[PDB]
Amino acid sequence: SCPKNWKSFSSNCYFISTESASWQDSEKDCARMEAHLLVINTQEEQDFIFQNLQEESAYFVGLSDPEGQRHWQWVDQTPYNESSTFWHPREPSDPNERCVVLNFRKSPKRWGWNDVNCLGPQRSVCEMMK
Ligand SMILES: [Ca+2]
Ligand SMILES: [Ca+2]
Repeated sequence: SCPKNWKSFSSNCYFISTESASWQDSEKDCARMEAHLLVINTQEEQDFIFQNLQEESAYFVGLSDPEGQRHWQWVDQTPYNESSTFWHPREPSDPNERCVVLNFRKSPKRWGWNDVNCLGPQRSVCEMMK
């Protein structure tokens, strides 16, 4: 049911970016395709998308702290559940890193979340509801 070049999971469709852009330009691009940036709700959704990423690249996610107050918000305005997050050790790390990416670290090997700069172009993941 999903369009061309979109992975399928549950009742949604997910696009794994190859081009890089800023966080807002990435959300605008997901909106052009009638979607939003990735909003991770269940661990089954999280492990599915880790499986489909370049381990050597970071991927933008619809979680941001626009004020720097460490008040993380999903773009679909669903509640942020602190205890069920996938942060790497020591992250979040910088109040000026206000945008969340998925990235694979090498020692020890782990998939997780990391806060990075928002203007610095990265890859992205769009979530489209079907
Ligand atoms: Ca989701
Ligand atoms: Ca960081």
